[PDB]
Amino acid sequence: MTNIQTQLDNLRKTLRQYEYEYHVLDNPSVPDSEYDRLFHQLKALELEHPEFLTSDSPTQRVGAKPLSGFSQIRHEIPMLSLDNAFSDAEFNAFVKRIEDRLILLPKPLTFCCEPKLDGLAVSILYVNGELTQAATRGDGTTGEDITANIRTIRNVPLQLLTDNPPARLEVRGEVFMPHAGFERLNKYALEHNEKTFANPRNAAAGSLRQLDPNITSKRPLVLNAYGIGIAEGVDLPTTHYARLQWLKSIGIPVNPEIRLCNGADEVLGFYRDIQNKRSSLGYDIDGTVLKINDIALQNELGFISKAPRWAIAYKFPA
Amino acid sequence: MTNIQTQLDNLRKTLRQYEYEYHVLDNPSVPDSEYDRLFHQLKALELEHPEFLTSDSPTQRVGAKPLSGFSQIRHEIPMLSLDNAFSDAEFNAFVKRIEDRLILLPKPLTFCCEPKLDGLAVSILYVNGELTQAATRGDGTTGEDITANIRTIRNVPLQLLTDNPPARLEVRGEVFMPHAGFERLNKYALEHNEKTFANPRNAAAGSLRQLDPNITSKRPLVLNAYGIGIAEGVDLPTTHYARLQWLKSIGIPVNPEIRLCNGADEVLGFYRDIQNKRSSLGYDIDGTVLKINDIALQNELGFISKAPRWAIAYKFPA
Ligand SMILES: Cc1ccc(Cn2cc(C(N)=O)ccc2=O)c(C)c1
Ligand SMILES: Cc1ccc(Cn2cc(C(N)=O)ccc2=O)c(C)c1
Ligand SMILES: Cc1c[n+]2nc(N)[nH]c2nc1OC(C)C
Ligand SMILES: Cc1c[n+]2nc(N)[nH]c2nc1OC(C)C
Repeated sequence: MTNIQTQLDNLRKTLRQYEYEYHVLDNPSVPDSEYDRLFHQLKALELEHPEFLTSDSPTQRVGAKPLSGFSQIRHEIPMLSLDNAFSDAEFNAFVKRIEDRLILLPKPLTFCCEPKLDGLAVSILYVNGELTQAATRGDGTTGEDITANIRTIRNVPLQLLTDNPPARLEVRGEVFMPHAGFERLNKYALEHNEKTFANPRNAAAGSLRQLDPNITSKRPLVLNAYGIGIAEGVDLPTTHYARLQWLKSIGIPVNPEIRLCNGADEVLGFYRDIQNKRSSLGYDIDGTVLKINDIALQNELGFISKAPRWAIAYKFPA
Repeated sequence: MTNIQTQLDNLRKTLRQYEYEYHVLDNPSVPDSEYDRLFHQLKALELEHPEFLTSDSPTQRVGAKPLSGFSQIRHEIPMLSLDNAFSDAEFNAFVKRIEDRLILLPKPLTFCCEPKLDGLAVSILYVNGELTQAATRGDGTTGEDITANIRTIRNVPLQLLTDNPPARLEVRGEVFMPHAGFERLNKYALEHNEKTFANPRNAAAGSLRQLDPNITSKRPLVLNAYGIGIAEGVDLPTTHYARLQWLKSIGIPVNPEIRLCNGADEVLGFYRDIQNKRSSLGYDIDGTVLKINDIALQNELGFISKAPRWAIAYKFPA
């Protein structure tokens, strides 16, 4: 044991906890200045004693070197797409269909309802709690390695906040740029004669395809996690909402507008509530994602491969 | 001009026309013996005058050499999958959803209704009327080159029956083995101590993965065409049924049980009619494929990429 190893370990733990309070809980226990005081003390100490510098320390989010290009990543589990609806009657038809298709329809049928963010879909792998790899969705099968860019995102933890992290955990979600950051970036680009962005979605996509993480780091990007891919060495909750609460409890940012709704009429109330809230959120949303909350019912329902909306195979019973 | 070139040209035309009457129309104008008399006269003449032998002649369906292996074919247009239903209420929900999702719902909403064959999905390319390539569906993106095996199928024309074939035409359909052939094959395999097949679907799949076309040729395989892929140098009909009638009119086999039905209740009548007919068809069917007949309505509805049945994105209107 040495005093400087202990000071480093204490500063790192303290800083990860404050980043959690600030970014995930939206309830910081100390002022921004106090966080910075400790951050730059950690940074100086690590540079004065480099033998003790760690790759997942809060000070190591930004690579000092711009990349030459992006490698490809074939996802182990494919990143699927989402069906869509444009009316209450259409949503009601989707529910009526699940009601008939299920062996046993429960009373109530609970949905996990979320706002649909307007950003870039990503997959982030944590190995024994440490962020090791991140990829874009791409076509759902293969994407680009954006690990160095994802590491710059302030609300993305480099280490999971648990003493018993899973062996492997892949977090799925959306990277977006809130309104305030987007307006600041466009003002800056105008004041320093550069390319302005038409909308927050374009600003987030453009920021994530930067080969220099030093540029990505200056872009006000945020992650909201909405799912899990690989999950080894853990018993994941049996409802979708509980899995999201579990990600939030181990350091991963999740949207605070997510609710449970029993039946189609409550879900439509959520849709309407979120639709009126649109003007006050501070980031863009295209709609709402409504998911069957029970994982066993999701597994029973399964998925539909790339197919027409204009055809169906009415199969005969045995 | 020579008398033998003219005799060859006349025999070939006559034989293709009789194969059409026999296989597509199910209305042969001559006995089987008359067809064979002309077939073996053509075959002897071609062997006596090999300079005039053509690769698409009715006598050249079977390659004399077994293949070493199967090459891969990436489809130019992906081969999609089909959504499914297991009840009237579920089918009715699928229709209710199309009714709401369409800009303008026509009165009536016409469906092209077909039996769902229980075979192997294939893609067959004709270049200026000549069969040049055939592939299995595989995963919908890449499949295997089974040209030599597809050429052995008696009801598959090596040449389209039209003087103005399209520049390129890809026919999509199912290869299956009728009951009579399946029962004969299993009796033969038992009488010559060999592998028997559990069902016609397995017998068709196993027959198409034979590297020796001489073995495939002895398997009683049939094609029923249900769609079009590539279509260059032609104005395809604007309804699905008319496209199928057009394939039938240029030499391609299509199922005779296909009908047009106006609205969900007529479609369910078709489903019931086909369900009672099951015991009398002479080949296996899993259900019925019900498709929106108007191509512009299909195009408007589009497709759903690989997605869950347990989630939906209810999008906000502009
Ligand atoms: C100078 C400075 C330092 C920190 C922050 C924001 N912030 C605050 C905390 C905190 N309060 O625990 C933790 C992480 C973080 O990123 C800003 C905007 C500016
Ligand atoms: C010996 C023999 C010859 C032909 C056939 C069947 N058949 C008949 C015709 C025909 N009638 O125009 C055309 C093609 C064809 O395949 C069988 C079963 C047996
Ligand atoms: C593509 C996608 C996008 N989103 N967005 C949310 N909120 N959830 C969600 N889930 C998705 O996909 C899973 C349902 C497969
Ligand atoms: C896979 C498939 C299978 N089947 N079978 C029939 N009869 N039609 C049909 N259409 C298909 O696909 C298109 C609708 C894309």
